[PDB]
Amino acid sequence: ATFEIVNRCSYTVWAAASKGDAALDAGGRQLNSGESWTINVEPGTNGGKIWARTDCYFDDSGSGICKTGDCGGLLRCKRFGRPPTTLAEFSLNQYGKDYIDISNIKGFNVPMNFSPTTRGCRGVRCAADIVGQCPAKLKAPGGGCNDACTVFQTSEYCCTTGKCGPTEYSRFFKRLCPDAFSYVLDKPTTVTCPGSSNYRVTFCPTA
Repeated sequence: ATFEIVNRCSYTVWAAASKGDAALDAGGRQLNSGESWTINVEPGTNGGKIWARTDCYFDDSGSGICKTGDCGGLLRCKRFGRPPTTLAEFSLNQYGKDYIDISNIKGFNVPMNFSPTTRGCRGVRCAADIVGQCPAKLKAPGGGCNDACTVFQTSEYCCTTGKCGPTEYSRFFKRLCPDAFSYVLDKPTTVTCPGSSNYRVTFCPTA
């Protein structure tokens, strides 16, 4: 499957793509404002994620630090990134179907649109100003808006027992972005697409 990753933000982001134990394609790349990066993701990939990282410094060996989404200090991510990270999530060719979603379960750093470039399903978007509106206790100094599990580490926020309800904090993410997961047991906003669809992830889709 082909993913075009487009940075429409006015600032540079460092895109990342991983399935948790391995990079997807190169795993990460700088995207200046306007730049597009096309990656190929193997069919049948389960649990892939794409996200943006902000305010990164890397040396010539690809080692460094980012203020949001850092994946162990590497330009080319092999693992998932440190919250807060708006997440494009996908499982491909699962019994003939692709499944995509946007998740705020690990917080929010960059607005995002996640849309198919082929026919047969709708896209999803979380483009509200969540950082600007972020509750005081969830604000991340590096930028972005943390989820409550990351901040407070309770069974309720993290849904550790498999039973949990919405919270004041999850309802904040849900109010601004209804089409993104706001907590683990949120009513699913997953979109079902034809197997082997292709996609575009756009950072800062509106502004």
